[PDB]
Amino acid sequence: VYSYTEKKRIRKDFGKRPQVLDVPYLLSIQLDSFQKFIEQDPEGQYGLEAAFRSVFPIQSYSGNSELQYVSYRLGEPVFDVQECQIRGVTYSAPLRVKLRLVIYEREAPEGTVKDIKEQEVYMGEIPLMTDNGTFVINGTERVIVSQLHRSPGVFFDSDKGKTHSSGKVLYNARIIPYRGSWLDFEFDPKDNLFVRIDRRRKLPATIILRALNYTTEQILDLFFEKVIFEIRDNKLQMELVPERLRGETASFDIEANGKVYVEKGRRITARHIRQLEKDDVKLIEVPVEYIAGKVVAKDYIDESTGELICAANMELSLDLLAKLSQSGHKRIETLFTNDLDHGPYISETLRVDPTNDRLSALVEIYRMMRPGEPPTREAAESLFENLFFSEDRYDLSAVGRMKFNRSLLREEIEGSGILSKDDIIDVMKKLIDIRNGKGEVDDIDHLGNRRIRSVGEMAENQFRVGLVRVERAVKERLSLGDLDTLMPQDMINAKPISAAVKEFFGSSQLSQFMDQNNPLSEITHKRRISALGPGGLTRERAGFEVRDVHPTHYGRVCPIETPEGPNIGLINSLSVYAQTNEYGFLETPYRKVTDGVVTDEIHYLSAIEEGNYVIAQANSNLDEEGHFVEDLVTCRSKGESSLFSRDQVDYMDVSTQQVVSVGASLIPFLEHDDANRALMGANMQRQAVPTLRADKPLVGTGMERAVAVDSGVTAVAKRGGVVQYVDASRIVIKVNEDEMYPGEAGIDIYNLTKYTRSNQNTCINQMPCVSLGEPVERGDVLADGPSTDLGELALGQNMRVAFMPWNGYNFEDSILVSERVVQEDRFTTIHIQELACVSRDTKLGPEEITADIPNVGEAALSKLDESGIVYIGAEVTGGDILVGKVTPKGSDVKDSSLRVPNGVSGTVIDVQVFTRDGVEDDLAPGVLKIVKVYLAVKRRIQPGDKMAGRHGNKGVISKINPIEDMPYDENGTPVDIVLNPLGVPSRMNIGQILETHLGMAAKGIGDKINAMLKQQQEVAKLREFIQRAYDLGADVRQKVDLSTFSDEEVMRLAENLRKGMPIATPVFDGAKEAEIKELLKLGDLPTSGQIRLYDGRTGEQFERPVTVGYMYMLKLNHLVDDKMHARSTGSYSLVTQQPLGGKAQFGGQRFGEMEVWALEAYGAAYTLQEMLTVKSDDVNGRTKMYKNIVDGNHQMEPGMPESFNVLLKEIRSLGINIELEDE
Amino acid sequence: MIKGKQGRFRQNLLGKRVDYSGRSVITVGPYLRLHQCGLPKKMALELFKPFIYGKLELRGLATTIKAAKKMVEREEAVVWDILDEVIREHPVLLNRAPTLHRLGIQAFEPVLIEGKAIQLHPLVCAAYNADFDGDQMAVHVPLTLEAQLEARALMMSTNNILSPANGEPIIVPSQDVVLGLYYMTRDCVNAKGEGMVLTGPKEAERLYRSGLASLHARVKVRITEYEKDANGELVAKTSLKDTTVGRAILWMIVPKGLPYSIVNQALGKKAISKMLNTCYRILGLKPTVIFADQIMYTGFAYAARSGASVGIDDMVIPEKKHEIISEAEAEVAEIQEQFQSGLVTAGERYNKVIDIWAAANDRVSKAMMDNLQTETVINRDGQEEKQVSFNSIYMMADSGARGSAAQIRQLAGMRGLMAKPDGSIIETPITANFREGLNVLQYFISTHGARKGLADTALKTANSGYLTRRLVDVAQDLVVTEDDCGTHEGIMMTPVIEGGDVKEPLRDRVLGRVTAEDVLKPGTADILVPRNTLLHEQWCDLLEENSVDAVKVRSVVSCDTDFGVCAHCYGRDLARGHIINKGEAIGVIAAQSIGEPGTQLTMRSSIQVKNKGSIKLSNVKSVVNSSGKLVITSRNTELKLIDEFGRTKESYKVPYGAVLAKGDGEQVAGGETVANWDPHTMPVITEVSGFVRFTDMIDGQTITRQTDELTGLSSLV
RNA sequence: UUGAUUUGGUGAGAGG
DNA sequence: CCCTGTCTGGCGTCCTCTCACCTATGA
DNA sequence: TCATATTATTACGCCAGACAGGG
Ligand SMILES: [Mg+2]
Ligand SMILES: [Zn+2]
Repeated sequence: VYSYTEKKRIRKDFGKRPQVLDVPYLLSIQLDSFQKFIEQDPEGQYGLEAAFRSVFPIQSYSGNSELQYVSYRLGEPVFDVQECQIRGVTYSAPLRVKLRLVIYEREAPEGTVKDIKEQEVYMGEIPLMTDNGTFVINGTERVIVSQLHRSPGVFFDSDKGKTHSSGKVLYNARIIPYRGSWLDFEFDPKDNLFVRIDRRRKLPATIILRALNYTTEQILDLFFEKVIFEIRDNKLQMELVPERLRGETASFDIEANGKVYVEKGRRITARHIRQLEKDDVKLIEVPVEYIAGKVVAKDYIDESTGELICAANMELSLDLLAKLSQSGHKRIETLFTNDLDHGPYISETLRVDPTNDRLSALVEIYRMMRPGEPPTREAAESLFENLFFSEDRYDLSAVGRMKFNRSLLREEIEGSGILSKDDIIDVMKKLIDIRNGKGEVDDIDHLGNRRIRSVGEMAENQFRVGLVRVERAVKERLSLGDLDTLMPQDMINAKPISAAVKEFFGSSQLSQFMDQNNPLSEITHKRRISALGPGGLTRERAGFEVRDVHPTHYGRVCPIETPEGPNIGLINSLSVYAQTNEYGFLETPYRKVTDGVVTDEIHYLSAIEEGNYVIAQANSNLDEEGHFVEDLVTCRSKGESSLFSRDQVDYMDVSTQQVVSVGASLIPFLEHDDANRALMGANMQRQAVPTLRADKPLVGTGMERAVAVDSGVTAVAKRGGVVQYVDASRIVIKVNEDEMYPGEAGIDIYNLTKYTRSNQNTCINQMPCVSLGEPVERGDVLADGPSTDLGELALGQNMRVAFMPWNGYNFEDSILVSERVVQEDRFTTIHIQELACVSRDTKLGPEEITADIPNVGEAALSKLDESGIVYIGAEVTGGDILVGKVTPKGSDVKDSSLRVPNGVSGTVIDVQVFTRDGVEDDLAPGVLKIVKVYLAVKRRIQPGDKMAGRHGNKGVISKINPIEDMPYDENGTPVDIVLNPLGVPSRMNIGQILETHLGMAAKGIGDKINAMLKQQQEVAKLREFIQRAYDLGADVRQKVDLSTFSDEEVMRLAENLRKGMPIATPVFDGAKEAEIKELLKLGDLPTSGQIRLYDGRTGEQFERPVTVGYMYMLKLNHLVDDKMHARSTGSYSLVTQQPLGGKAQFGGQRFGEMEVWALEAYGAAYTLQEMLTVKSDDVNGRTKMYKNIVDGNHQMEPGMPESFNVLLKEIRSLGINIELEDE
Repeated sequence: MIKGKQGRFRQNLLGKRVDYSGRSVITVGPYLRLHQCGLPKKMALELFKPFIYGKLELRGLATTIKAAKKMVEREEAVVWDILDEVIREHPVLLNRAPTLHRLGIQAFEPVLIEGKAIQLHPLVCAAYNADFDGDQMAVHVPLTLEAQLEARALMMSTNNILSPANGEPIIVPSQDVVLGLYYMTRDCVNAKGEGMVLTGPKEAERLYRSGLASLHARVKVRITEYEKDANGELVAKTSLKDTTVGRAILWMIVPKGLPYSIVNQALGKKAISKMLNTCYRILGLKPTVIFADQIMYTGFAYAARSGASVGIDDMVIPEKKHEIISEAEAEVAEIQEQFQSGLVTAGERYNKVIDIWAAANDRVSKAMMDNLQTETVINRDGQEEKQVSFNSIYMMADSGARGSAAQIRQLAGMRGLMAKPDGSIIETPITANFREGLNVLQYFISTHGARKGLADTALKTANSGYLTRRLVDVAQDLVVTEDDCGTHEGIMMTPVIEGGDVKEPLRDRVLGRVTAEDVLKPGTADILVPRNTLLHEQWCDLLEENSVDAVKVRSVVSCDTDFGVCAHCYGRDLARGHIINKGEAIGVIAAQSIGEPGTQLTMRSSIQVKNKGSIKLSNVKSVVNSSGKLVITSRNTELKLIDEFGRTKESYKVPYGAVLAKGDGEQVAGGETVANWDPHTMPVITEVSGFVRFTDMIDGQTITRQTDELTGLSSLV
């Protein structure tokens, strides 16, 4: 069964693997994030309720009044989205917050408040999201791009090689909170443990232990195990568990029980450990040279004399043993400092420590954190107890506590947001364990260690900034509060919240202007994962590994769609099936595989879960039950693609599109292209302009439907039914009764957005693709947007392309185009320019909007009214007048009248005017005369434009040939576009050839149907040929149910197929070559894909037959009459005497540094002298040169450049006396 | 405001913005001669406004300047003749935006274009590194008269036909034209007009055009090659060459002095480059310019007539490929069955798997390379006979147009063992090429390997540019300022030899550099060349005939000139045939020529002889052992292999105390081992014999007793 | 004597 | 007193094009 | 409108060059 615009033109779908999970809604990141931000969600998480339950109830410092919270709300926007874009306002909503002030008496923690008051106060306006995932910030339509940042929670990083210049590794450990102070632990090459807070000075780390009220003995209890020396009959014997001797040299005689176990000289093996455990050896008598290097654990005091024997962490000598033996402390606890495993790092750090108690530890930490200003008991204790341990200024979130408990192998995952003693001690213990050998480091590119921020999280953080500023203001007003003469808007202020949230949505590194020239480009700018932004890395610094693809990107981030240039791999784009985890990580679908039978249930995993399991490959042959047809299958275990058994796997990939994104899964024959050319192909495919006549890719992938629907450029029907079709203004849909509400009788009236400006000056336009009185279903499309054709996605157009060299006109990457491409207007795109004119009151009275234009004669009053402003629609070009806008006293009158820029033509499509109340409306103040004029240039195609296919084959269209000179085959049809075969062996993008052959076969079927329907046959022969065309070959998913198309839906389908039968070649499970040959045999075309072609010039055959087919070629928006520029003489800058830069400023070319070196490389001394003195800077030289040229005397009078005298005055404006010496 | 990249020096005084300048997208236009470029009419009327004003005021059409500005603001019918009369002999400087060396600013003559795109002659593109994928170039106008003469006499595109970094021509025909030539001058074992006889190249082209022969059909023609064997006199010799039709048609374009054997071969890209190079060395500049244009025209025309497409059938899969993959799969199965039973180590397993996949990769490449290089087997008048193939991808590879062995390997054979970003290789290769489909995991490993390359180029370019900046600011001053420093010192140019075959010959190092003292002929005490002669190609051939050892030649670092470099101690001009002129800045062209290839560079037992010759030792102090093998008492001994002629062909470094199988001045055989040592055991060998005493060797403090475990023969350690 | 403001500076994206 | 970690400064590619956004206070 | 005058984040990678510490 199919829907009714699905039976219009059903695309022949190759593809063998049955898909189990349909594609999710492609804008779900933006929409789910912002629906989390604004939603009335009780239990508090997450949203605006989390912000209000953190900041409220505010109580002042015993001021006996406590403003509390009830509920919030967002009213209607005063401006709907269209008139909001037209006017220039934000698309926002007012945030109505109920606030309940209760005010206490004296001595009421428990007492009832003396008075209440409550009102629905107004704080800020928050910008709502449009239904397509965009904002409208100040007239322009912007997009917040989801960030990719390091997760909160501990990270054990190594930095193995570069420091110390000696090959000795370090090991640092960063506890990254979501909000607050950063705590890092780090070794130094003396093997001492150092703490630093917020990248400040370096403190030896155990001082933080001494700041947590730990004595030295408790610290040595934590990080060391005790070895017991018992004072006995002679020589102070030792308790010896045999584990401690692992891998060391026997220094003494190891004997017990009257038996010599191990003699001196040999190392202790594990067999000797087994001998000591079998022989039950604990107590052995040691020599006095064994204790002469060990370190005491706890303190001991001489009992009778009443003084100290030794402090804790003191090494022992023989006379120290003579001190402690004669006193009466029989047990001696020593620190086992194994050189192999259990290193003495804490103990040597305690030897570095200049402190002894808790108070001096806090004084040293306070002198680290805030220097100069004195360290007193209260101040240092408040500092250190609010560094990590208060809920205000330090908060590992739920993500942070999950990562923090997971990296320490804790059992639980939910806990308190602050740290504790035990958490810092566990981070130090795991760091020491990593130094000892057990456990390993973490990598930072691993996407289980890399969280995503999105729109709701970022706006919530900015809103929390605004709320803590307004609670400091409420605490300000309340202690100065007199009652009862205030109601809660003398306390609260709507200004800081609105200021902060408009600061983020207007001027941030991620709230950025939407790439809007294409439905693909909208839908792939909204699905973007940037590594940049606040708190993340920068473009010009890092690095090599964060720019590189890591094995956790499989199914989360597209491997091949990343922009080339200065930021590669920082601006990653999200995969097709990848959702976002509850904590913000990237979870991708897999199919749960209990045993041999691969089950059709799906189950989502992130990269810290994908490592443990064994996950299969998407295309592994399984037949009729889910059993893998082989006994061994390629899977990947822990980021390592390896071959495993038939019955070991726990998950399988869902579908074979899932590695790549929605930009680079629209490329058919992706698997035959190179990776580089797929990258260039996807990045150029974002850049296509919408043509005037949208044209249905013959070789698509079937993902065109989901992109063209899910990006909101087409008018998808909300409720199904029939149609009334007034449509000149709006589609009117009568609703079927089952989908129709009992009250609100109701018929749906869709607004078509006609010719208007996009963000890239292209033309967004919707056209109805349903007739009058025609059934439509829910979810069906009604109006085709820009670059769409019956709900599919038509960026460029499909043209007949020959691969051959043609007389040099397609030399490096150029492209030679017939005249049939430019006669049919089949790339003639439509651009729209907005031009503003204002008549602000700068000085000497206000400016004026009158046709009575001066000096200039009846060449002003022309495309305007009888007395002012461009009339409505003519063919205006360059140098015309649109809005007469000139003042008197500015003879002394002048011409600021906004005219048409140089080089452009067009038709005035629209004139908007919300001018200074007097022009003879709704807008803001200040600005007076506000006249916006919308031109619409129609640019065709010309030598110099840029076209490209989908595979990375760039081209600048070189010659626009006549129809006659084209290479025609023996049937008579010219070929449209000639490309060059030499690009194909080097640039290994062989997929454009299979697209060429399969598009040739598609139009072969289209020509066959066009013959069977033009030379008109009764519909039995058409339905037989359509059935043969839709069966065609191997086991596929489509077949068709064609005998249920009522003898008319066969004919309407065959009316929509006579331009070529559309073929879906999916991404990695595409059409094989034998099916291309078999489809080329169904059409009457030659099997090789190659036709003999004659030459239009000479009429004689090209030897060695050439390839002709249909490639889907796109017109990119790098048009040549936006790049052509020239300057002889005009205006310059102010500070310098050199010319201005750019095209919108009529400026000249920067003759840079390497061009000066290139002229020095020749003998061009005079060319360089005029290149930097006369042509550029020296004012007397250039006026004398212009007069010398127009007299007919090519001679320069050089002089000295002005910018060098600017250099002299800037150097001389220091204390520097730079001069110019003798004649 | 002073310091930094955006201060006054680097932003307004060294580089300035410039009037009379323009910028647009480039395109091809192959009808051009290589001294002229296409320039649009709109840019031409904007850049030449003052010349048009001066011309309009000279004729008398208008009066005041205003009238002329209204005339060209309206663009009447008479200013286009004014524009064609200001263009005519007035060069312009075309400039591609990343100019790295001096060939990135070249001066052309404009030819006006209906259009909005600069038409740029194709050969010149290989100088600019300009493809046509969206590139843009700037035009600059030489205003004054000295600047027009500098654009015509120094910076004209006909004057830059040799790259200044070396002697190689930079107007080499790039990609379409070498395919047109390689298809034209080739042969097949049967065609139309096999073995017929032709009275000249004119009727060879007449037989190709009328439809009576084929472009490649072997044929006796009668060609008249002009060899200039006298002193500037061209002597005609006419003969019958057994050649093809295409070689005669291409002989109609070759100038007079070149011999016929420059076109008698198949003419790939190296052969057409040395064709233009021999034309420049013999016939000079003007025939080489006009012959470069005629090469480009006939290459484009017969590449158009060739119809050399690319198909899906052109990438021939080897029939032996699947059995090679199954034999490799059986081998990894044997290695992993040993790994389950623990017979072998893990590193040796990884090494054995990478070795068998490298061997299977080489075998798949040889299978496809046989299956492409000789696939065509066509009969002529009887039994079959084989030849090199006319497969399209094979001509695009063999011609050197675009493609190599590796790229055509990845389109047909397996695409190797791609490496993960850890730097180590992956043990499971990508057994599927691009004609077969890559599945998902194989494409993901491929994306590892290609993302690393894009990140390397996009970060490598900054260091390459900063290297060129540091080099042209250390050079910056050095100007050829004398004609002879008057010295006798200079460095000793030898051929360089690493230990394999002789890498860079002496003719590459002492080409065009003036000798320091007069080179003795290798026989005895002869004045072969004098002591201040430039060594051009004729002198270097008389050096190669006499097999001259090494030349003491004058180097720039030995120049005695205060504040500059004299004209002899620099050498040849390199893009001019003569010595460097008094004046030409050599520091800047040298700094650009070192730093310009910064993009192409990357960023991130005993001795076995190969040839058969004579032994010689240097830095040697040796002694004969008891067995006879001459051992060496010097660490720094150089073992040279000198041939029977006198030049040095091999060199090696032999350590202190090695077992030499041979001796001094001896003759050996090719492949015979002549050296042996143990680097893990430093020999403490002697000079004389006698008895051994342990001086200051006491067991317990100095040395220790470690009796060996598994052997029993102890040693005092 | 016949007319006028971006360069300045930041951020984001793109081309070669 | 000669090695020595450690800290502080100083580099990090040219050319071009499009867009938006710009200090608070205050009797 | 017309003078008043500066605070609550961290996440580069060498590579010279100068400086207090200690055998
Ligand atoms: Mg390019
Ligand atoms: Zn000299």
